[PDB]
Formats: sequence, C-alpha cells, structure tokens
Amino acid sequence: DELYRQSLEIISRYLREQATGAKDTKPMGRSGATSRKALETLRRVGDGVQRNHETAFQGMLRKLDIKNEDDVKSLSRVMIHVFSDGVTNWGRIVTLISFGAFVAKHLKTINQESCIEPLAESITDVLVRTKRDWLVKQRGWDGFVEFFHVEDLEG
Ligand SMILES: CN1CC/C=C/[C@H](O)[C@@H]2CC[C@H]2CN2C[C@@]3(CCCc4cc(Cl)ccc43)COc3ccc(cc32)[C@@](O)(C(=O)O)CC1=O
Repeated sequence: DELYRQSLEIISRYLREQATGAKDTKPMGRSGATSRKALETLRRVGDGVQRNHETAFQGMLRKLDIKNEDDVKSLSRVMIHVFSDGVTNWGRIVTLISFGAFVAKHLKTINQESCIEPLAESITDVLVRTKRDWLVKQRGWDGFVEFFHVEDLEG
C-alpha cells in the first residue's frame, strides 16, 4: 500500500519536526522526491494554518485535555467525527495534519513524546482509510504538491 506508506512517512516527519524543531536527515523511502516536496509544502502551508487559527486551535486542545496514551488513542473517533464527516478538499486535509502537529507539540511540552508516532499513525489511518478514493482521484501527494505550488515571481 504505497499511498498509506507515503502518507505515514510525510505525516510522521512533519509531526516529529514540529515537535522537536529539528529536521530528520534520513532519506525518504519510495517516491522520495514527491515526499520531500510534500513535506516542504506542509512546512509552508501547515505553519500558516496553525497561526491563522491560533485561538481556535488552543481552544480545541484545551477541550480535548490530552494527557497520556489513552487520550491520544481517543482522538481517532474525534477525527472521524470532524474531518471525515464533511466535504473533502486539500485545505481540510492540511488542517487535519496541522492540528496534528499542534497536538504533537503539546505532547513534547508535557514530555509524552512517545505518543507522537501513534498520533501520526492515527491521523494517517483516518486520512487514507476514509478518503482513499478522493486522494487517488486528486493524484495523491503529487497532486498535493501541484495544488500548492507557487510560481517564481518575475524580477
Ligand atoms: C475554518 N477551519 C479552520 C478553523 C477551525 C478550527 C476548529 O475549531 C478546530 C480547531 C481544530 C479544528 C477541528 N479539526 C481538528 C480535528 C478534530 C479534533 C481532533 C483532531 C485531532 C488531530 Cl490529531 C487532528 C485533527 C483533529 C480534525 O481535523 C480537522 C480538519 C478540518 C477542520 C477541523 C479539524 C476544519 O475544516 C473544520 O472545522 O471543519 C477547519 C475549518 O473549517
């Protein structure tokens, strides 16, 4: 399942990088060029989402009250409720992953870094297993990179 594997790699790297503030220097697996570009795109667009919706992000984090492994496990149901049960577009996918990064940073701050990888898996499961048809129709991570591509300015 190449789409699942690629998705998990991109999402896991972004969440870990957000939490630690350090780039992972290990090579990507399969489809490395696209995955690198996808991660670069999340760095740009995801960071903006977290700031544009800072108050709402903080509010939801507070409401969720994430302390430990069991709370992190409980998030799948919430993601299905909020993300899966609605329209699908790249913006909503970016928000799913960006709020994930916001939770990952919280996990670092409460010294529960071990829960970041399970969190990344949960987000990937929700995205790929509930929206595969859409993702395939939209050309997967190549489509993601194409959708957010910015042309160079003249001059
Ligand atoms: C205009 N916006 C962005 C501002 C809305 C902020 C919301 O109050 C709340 C703060 C987090 C967001 C709720 N979640 C966050 C949520 C749902 C809460 C649990 C959760 C946990 C993780 Cl690890 C990742 C994501 C999520 C599901 O992902 C979302 C995707 C799309 C939208 C909202 C999502 C979103 O698409 C939606 O609200 O439907 C976001 C949207 O329209």
